[PDB]
Amino acid sequence: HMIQVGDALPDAQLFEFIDDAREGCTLGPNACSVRDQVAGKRVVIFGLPGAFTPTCSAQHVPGYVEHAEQLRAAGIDEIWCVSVNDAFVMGAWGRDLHTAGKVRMMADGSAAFTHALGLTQDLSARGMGIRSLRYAMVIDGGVVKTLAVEAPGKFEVSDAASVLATLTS
Amino acid sequence: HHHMIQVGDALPDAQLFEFIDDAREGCTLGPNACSVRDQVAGKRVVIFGLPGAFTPTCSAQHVPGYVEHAEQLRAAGIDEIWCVSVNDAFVMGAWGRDLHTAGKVRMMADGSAAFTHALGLTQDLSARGMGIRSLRYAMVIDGGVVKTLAVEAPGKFEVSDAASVLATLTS
Repeated sequence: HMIQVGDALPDAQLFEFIDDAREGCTLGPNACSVRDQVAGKRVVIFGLPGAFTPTCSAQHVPGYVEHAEQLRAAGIDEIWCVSVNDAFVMGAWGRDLHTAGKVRMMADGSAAFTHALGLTQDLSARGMGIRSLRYAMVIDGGVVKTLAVEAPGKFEVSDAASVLATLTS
Repeated sequence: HHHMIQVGDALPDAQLFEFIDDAREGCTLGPNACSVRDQVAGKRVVIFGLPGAFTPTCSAQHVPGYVEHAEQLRAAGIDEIWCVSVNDAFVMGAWGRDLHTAGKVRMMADGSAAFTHALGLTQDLSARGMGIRSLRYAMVIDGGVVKTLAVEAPGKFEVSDAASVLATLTS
């Protein structure tokens, strides 16, 4: 059953690869709580099917890196890219796409979060197994405020431009 | 789900993908699907499986030992060396380029875990955010059959390294 507007965001454990010395952090993969991490923040989360894949890498992530300044000026606190990939892979992908300080690369490699959101899809035919649908959501007070989920294979609503255009008062 | 493969067993078929970046006949650019049994037919093949692309022991030790030993393994009559992992081909492609595997170790994506499941060689690495992945192992295949099998206890790396495999090739 799919997550909806008005719903509380389900908790799950995600991992983020940390490349630099930071406090309360170790080097490499650091576990975190989705609910703990969105408490008291306004957060855009965009999920996508996989690190290192063409549309994800060429278009979807770069649009958010390029829009980060405008999203933050408009009051977004953090921007997360969530994928069903582990943190080592998300970390390498983040270093390739120069995401540091703009988009948190959030690994859901066990698909726990994507499952709790009801947003998985079966990409076995492509050698990818179970992965996320492509989407963007805006979270405030730990509640889903907007939700844009793409039909399989499409990229019409979850890109950073559409999101910036649909932030609301 | 499946019982663990054993010495003497026929290798099960599965669909794997290898990322191919040069142009070559019969292939396209990027991920190419291929049949396990079709690709081992008439060859002598070392397959080592491991838990994940870009992870530390896999990256620093396990794959480089095979790149390093690839000339000796081929002199001993091995036709191909495959690295199998439960990762998709885009990730395996990028990893292989980072590790200079071209022409030495084929980076064989089992991103749906179909092959690893068919081998009975999966483990649950959820606690570290990796979900279902492969055990670490190495096997030598000849005539479509498992001739030797070395499966690691979880978190161990004492029998699937290239040195051990070279040492245990047989006449």
